[PDB]
Amino acid sequence: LKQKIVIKVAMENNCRSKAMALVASTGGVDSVALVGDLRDKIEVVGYGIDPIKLISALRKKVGDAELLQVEQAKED
Amino acid sequence: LKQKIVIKVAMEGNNCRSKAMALVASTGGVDSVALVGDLRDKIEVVGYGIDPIKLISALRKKVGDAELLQVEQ
Amino acid sequence: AIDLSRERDPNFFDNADIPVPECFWFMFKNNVRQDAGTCYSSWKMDKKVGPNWVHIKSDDNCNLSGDFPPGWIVLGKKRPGF
Repeated sequence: LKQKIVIKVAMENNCRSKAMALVASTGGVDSVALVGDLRDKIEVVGYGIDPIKLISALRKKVGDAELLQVEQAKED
Repeated sequence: LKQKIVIKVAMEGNNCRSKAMALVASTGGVDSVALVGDLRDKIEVVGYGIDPIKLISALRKKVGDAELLQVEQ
Repeated sequence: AIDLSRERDPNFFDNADIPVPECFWFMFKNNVRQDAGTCYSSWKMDKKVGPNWVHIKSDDNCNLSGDFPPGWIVLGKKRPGF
């Protein structure tokens, strides 16, 4: 079933549009959302997302990225 | 200025789904993008100063057809 | 110094097709708020708490326990409606 993950990415040109675009485009993604006190984190929910392949992809195209959270969906 | 926009898109495979979520998610002032519906064939976008006209226009150019189901504020 | 009754709610997005997480969490270093988000009650998440990954457990009233690095804590709260 579904994993919830939170990613801090550096977003200062349009690294905000790039990070969301890249994350949104990844296999198995159900939702991407700007979260955290400063809207500097991306929370991703889905199935079969490799967090490390995703951190790596972001670092390559956008700039710095850091996995900060993994939570399984509680289904009951 | 807080919007919810639900678009039905023709996404006939893994790639078209990816390309459409790429394009909605890249739009200025998007806070969140979610695949919605029992069949995951609708894109919910929430945010601020999103132009639904251009969003629809662009999708229509790139991935397949696109219909505006919902705009509420 | 830490009083959750005075902490503004976190920014969140509740995915439509998984259950709504019952708890708000709030991360402090030396009683300064660093971030906040949501997590399930009667559950567990893995969280980067400053330098270290922490396994954090939640009970049925959103009390969080975990091995926080010196100076740091993550504290829980029932969201409105749970």
